[PDB]
Amino acid sequence: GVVENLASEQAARMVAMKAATDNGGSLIKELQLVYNKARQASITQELTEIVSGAA
Amino acid sequence: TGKIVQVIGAVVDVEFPQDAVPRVYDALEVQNGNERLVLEVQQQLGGGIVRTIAMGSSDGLRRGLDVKDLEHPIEVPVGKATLGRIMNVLGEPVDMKGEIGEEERWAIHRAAPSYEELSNSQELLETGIKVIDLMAPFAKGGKVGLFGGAGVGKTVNMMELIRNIAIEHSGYSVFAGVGERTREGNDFYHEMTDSNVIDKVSLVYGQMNEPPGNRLRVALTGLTMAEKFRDEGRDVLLFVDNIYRYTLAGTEVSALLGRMPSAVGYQPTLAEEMGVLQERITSTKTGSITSVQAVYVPADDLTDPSPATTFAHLDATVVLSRQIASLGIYPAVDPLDSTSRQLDPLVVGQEHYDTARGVQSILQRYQELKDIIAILGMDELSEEDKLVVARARKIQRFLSQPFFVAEVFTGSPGKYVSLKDTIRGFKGIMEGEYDHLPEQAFYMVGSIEEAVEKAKKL
Amino acid sequence: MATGKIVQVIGAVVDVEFPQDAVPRVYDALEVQNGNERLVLEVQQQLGGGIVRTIAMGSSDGLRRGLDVKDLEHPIEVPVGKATLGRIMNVLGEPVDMKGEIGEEERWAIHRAAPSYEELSNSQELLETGIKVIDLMAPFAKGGKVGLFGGAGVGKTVNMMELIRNIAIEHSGYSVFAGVGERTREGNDFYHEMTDSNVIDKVSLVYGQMNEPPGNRLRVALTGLTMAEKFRDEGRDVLLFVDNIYRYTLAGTEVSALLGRMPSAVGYQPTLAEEMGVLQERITSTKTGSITSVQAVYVPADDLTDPSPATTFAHLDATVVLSRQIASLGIYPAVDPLDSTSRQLDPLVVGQEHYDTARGVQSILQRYQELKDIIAILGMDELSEEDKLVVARARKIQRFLSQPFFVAEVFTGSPGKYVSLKDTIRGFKGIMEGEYDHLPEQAFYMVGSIEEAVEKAKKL
Amino acid sequence: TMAEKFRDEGRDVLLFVDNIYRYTLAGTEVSALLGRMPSAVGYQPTLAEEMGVLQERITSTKTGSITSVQAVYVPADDLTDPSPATTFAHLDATVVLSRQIASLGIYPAVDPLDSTSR
Amino acid sequence: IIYDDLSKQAVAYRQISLLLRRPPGREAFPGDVFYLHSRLLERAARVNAEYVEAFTKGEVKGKT
Amino acid sequence: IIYDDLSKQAVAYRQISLLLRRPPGREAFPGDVFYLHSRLLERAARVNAEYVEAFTKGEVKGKTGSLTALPIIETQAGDVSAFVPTNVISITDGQIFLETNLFNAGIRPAVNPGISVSRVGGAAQTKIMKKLSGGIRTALAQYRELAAFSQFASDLDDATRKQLDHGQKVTELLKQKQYAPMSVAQQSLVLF
Ligand SMILES: Nc1ncnc2c1ncn2[C@@H]1O[C@H](COP(=O)(O)OP(=O)(O)O)[C@@H](O)[C@H]1O
Ligand SMILES: Nc1ncnc2c1ncn2[C@@H]1O[C@H](COP(=O)(O)OP(=O)(O)O)[C@@H](O)[C@H]1O
Ligand SMILES: [Mg+2]
Repeated sequence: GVVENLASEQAARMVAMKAATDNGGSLIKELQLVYNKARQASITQELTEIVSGAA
Repeated sequence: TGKIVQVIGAVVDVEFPQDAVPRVYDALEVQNGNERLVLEVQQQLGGGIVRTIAMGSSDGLRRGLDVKDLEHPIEVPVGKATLGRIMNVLGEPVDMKGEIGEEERWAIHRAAPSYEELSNSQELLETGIKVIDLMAPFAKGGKVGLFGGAGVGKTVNMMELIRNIAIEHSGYSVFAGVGERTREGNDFYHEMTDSNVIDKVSLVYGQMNEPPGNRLRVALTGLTMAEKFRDEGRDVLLFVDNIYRYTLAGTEVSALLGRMPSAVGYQPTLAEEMGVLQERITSTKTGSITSVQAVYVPADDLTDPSPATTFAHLDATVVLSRQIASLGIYPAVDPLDSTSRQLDPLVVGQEHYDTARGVQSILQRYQELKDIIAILGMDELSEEDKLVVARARKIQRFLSQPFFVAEVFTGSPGKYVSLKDTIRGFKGIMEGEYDHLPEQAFYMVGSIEEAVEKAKKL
Repeated sequence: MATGKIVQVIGAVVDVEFPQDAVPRVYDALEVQNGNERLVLEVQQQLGGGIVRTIAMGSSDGLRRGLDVKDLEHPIEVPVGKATLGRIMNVLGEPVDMKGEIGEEERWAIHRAAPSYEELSNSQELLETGIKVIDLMAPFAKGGKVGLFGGAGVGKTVNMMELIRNIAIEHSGYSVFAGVGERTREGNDFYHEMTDSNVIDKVSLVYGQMNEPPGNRLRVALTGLTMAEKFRDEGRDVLLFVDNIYRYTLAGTEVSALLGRMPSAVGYQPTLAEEMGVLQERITSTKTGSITSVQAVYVPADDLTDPSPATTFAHLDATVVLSRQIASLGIYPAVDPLDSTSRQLDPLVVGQEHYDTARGVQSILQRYQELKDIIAILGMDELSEEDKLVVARARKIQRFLSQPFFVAEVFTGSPGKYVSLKDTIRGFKGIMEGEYDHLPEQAFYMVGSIEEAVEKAKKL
Repeated sequence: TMAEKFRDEGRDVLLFVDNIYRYTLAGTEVSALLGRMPSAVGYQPTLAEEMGVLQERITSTKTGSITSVQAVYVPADDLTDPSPATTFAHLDATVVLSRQIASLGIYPAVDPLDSTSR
Repeated sequence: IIYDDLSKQAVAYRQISLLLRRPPGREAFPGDVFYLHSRLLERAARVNAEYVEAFTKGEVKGKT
Repeated sequence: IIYDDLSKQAVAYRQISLLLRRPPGREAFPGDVFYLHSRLLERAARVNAEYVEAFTKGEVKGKTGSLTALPIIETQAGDVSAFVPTNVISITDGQIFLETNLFNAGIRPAVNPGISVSRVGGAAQTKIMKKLSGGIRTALAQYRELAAFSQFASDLDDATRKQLDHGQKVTELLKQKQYAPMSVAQQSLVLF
């Protein structure tokens, strides 16, 4: 019984870590959209401040 | 006695004799085709020129037209005669009834009441809404603000508050629609007139179709009508449908007035324009104004200068969020951002205060786990922290409530929940006495009794 | 007779002052003697007082103030027609190769209006490229735009050469290659890779590369396009390659900054969408002919939301993305069947059998893509028997998407094949309907039609 | 200037500059007052040229030598905004101090794994 | 009535506005990009029979 | 002296600058805003007894004068990297950081001990408090270093479980109600 429970422990940790890898992967694809949105907003704000400040 | 010399969008420049130049905020008059157009001067440029904002359609204006200087500021009907009728920014009647039999007219630009005259009130006001009067109770004579993005419930919540406090209230009421839909104004006018409460409400409407100047000064036009009832000794309710449009109209005009832009394109005078209004909407020793203000936040950015500078001017702030409304949880109040000056052990009692703070603590602890739950799944959470999550979710659902003004959407009948009845339900959910009941037992129910009853049907 | 005089020179922006009634019209060309050689200026704006602001189509160093400027009464005009095939030209239509003059008879202005609403074709045909992967997974509309999002080392140039060859041979169309803003080395080695495959006589090359002032990189795409339009008016089906549309955007951003116009979305010119539209709206299928276009697209910062990709994707119909992986396995062409897309894949346009065959192979491959990871972690025999069949069919389909080009004979030795669409649909229905399960996956590789896969398995 | 006077006598002085970050902020303010068009993060356009005009006089000539020790505040610990980003090009060693180490009690609070020297 | 893209109308108005050197706001859109769509979409309305009578000089009775 | 929201004074001065058409800067703030806050905050000083005698013309002998400033700044969304906070953080002798996550989690006052500093340090403490606070600093330091594991607390060895459970308790000890000030004797007693 102990040895079977050990093999089940390994087989369960495997699927848990597979799901966690897939969830991290699906979370990168959101963090990167937020990142691009912030990059664009910063470029726009800086360049507008410069131009509309001059003259 | 003056000529037009420029017409840029909504702003008009007028040249007068050097010895007759109007004063700031005086009102001028022109003939735009068949119609008569009222201008309000904003600046005294040098050399007899004066720069103004048109309170109407600017199209059709030629150069060189002759404008007449009315020697007084914009003046609106005021008092008892303006009650149950709809008015322009200019104080003209906009329903098809006759004249407003006013005995007095007031200038819409006035100084705020002196610091000596102010008054403070701890008298709690009760509303039928669980989350508002648990997390952010507010008091008679105080300011309330509903912050939220586009389409999250900050108009439906204001109509529910009107229903719950305004009909059960003796004094008059004033409703200023600043830059919102004309459809909603018609719907509200007819709902009032069909329940015979219209003869207690004064309406002012400068809705989104109208050019910038009307949206710019309609809020002041409403505050004047409110100030009158206040100074008469009465106590008033003032509902402003969207105060963000008052500053958006300033931003639209600022650059034409020749003023260097500021932080995110906003006018350089944003904070002063906003203070000079919100400082005169207050209660005083001679009367009190109770005000609910919807505050749109652009692009859901709670750090944009316009909401950021408005936060300081409100006593109880209720912050709605799209991430909750997308869960079907209405009202979508965000309990970790709503607050109130009135949430103190002294004002609301130790039991209410402690329940509110416990709810905040639980929900925040649930927020802190949301990322580990996202990556590693919920089965990795300690048994103590799996109870916290289930109680947090039950609390999330129990803050939802059906509204009488939302039957049109959900069909379910509304509910009115007394404060005594809600702090008890949350004490119960937190202490665990309902910790054997499925979550969906708490979705859209009035009181804890109704939840234990709904659980029988699943 | 010259009438203007240079009055300002600032970088590439030159201002010239004409008599008050002789002010050139916008986009008119001007010329000046920049020492021992003439220089062409293109008008961009009319300021008041007879002053006009231009951009130099050349290096502006050496320009004094007060030089006389002659006002050509027409926009930049280039040579067009059969005479330009196999030549190399720059933005002004000057033979940049050393083989002498272009022997054209007719010259067209490069600034023109898109076909009117009632010139457009009242139908919607398809272009049979002859490549299996494209014709199945990403069909081309005749007169549409196709983006090519592959990177480097994947065969973009040989794919372009195969399209040129097939569209010249198996149709009767010519081709035009506009080299907007890319390395000179690639231009020279493309010229050679084409001259030694005999397709050079079927394409007209116009090159404006990274070493050119902004005006050249801006107008070279219009030069290429206005040669393609001359070929269209003859009634042909034409193919127009753009070497990088992103650099056509960036040259306009540079020019707009030079002119001092206010910046816009994320650093781009305010007229981004209109500059892109007035180009992309001239390559369409007309009642007389059609211009198809294959455009290499580069996405900045790996962001498909940046204004330039977002503005471009509004115009692309198809999209084929090349993959380093699919090449590593040895399958050429290296198109990725799961990322390549086309808005022609609808039953209402392409038919139900083609649509559902493509969707079939797509689902098969996108399941295999994860059965193979399950194999990578748990080993093969952990699978189910149903899944082993899925893998055994997916490997065959994946092999069958290879093809031998007439241009690739110099690498593979095998003779090039041109596969009609019907044959690709048959082959893939068969491989997916359970037919041919009895022959090995290497019988499909680099074969051609399935009727040749059977013959290759016969002798294996 | 005082250090250069001492150097020209054949001495080996040591010059301590109490904060480069505020030298760059003073440059930013002075540049904004004169109305020059700003650069990357509001920094004057001449940032790197002011930094070079300063740092290129601190050198050991054949007659004497000026050594230097320079404190440099890193705003928000980012190490990447133009001021420390532009100062690194001139330094010959960098000693990084961490508040975490200091909080455990062990001053000087130098981080031994991030400190470096050419 | 169907406006095929009120996102491209906003972009064309942004162009026209920036070519006149008007100070832009968020995402480089002008200040009045809200008013642009507001005065447009606020026309899609339903009107009572009295408006239809008064407008049409009494030719049309009772309809909305 | 307590300056409430020097970040509203900065906004009023920005308005005044932009209306006089002065060259804008970052976030439209003027160039000389650092020179606006600096010459304000450099007045909060302790002066030696000789300056006080010279000032009062000998009327007050042997006493130092002092003025303490507590300027308040508001950061939008915790961004210390804005024009106004990044100046006043450089001008002042310390920084008390109040955080909204701590405030929501029940930790009121909500001071962040690990990101707050006082450059005067122990010199401004009674010797009992200087003695006792040394152990609080290190307890909270080790707790902040171990906090990452608080989510995997069950796995830990008991040799560190004690450090983590002492850190949580000293953190729960620094919570305090509003308008309830402690005399130095009570604070020292509780920290002991
Ligand atoms: N209590 C509620 N029950 C059901 N729906 C609600 C409730 N409160 C708000 N909503 C939803 O909120 C949506 C947004 O309406 P509204 O509040 O007018 O938006 P805005 O915030 O712009 O005013 C409505 O369509 C409605 O379905
Ligand atoms: N159809 C094909 N048959 C054989 N080899 C090919 C084929 N397509 C590409 N290749 C190989 O891929 C390599 C990529 O070369 P090249 O096209 O010059 O790179 P890029 O396309 O990035 O410019 C070539 O060396 C060529 O040998
Ligand atoms: Mg609303």
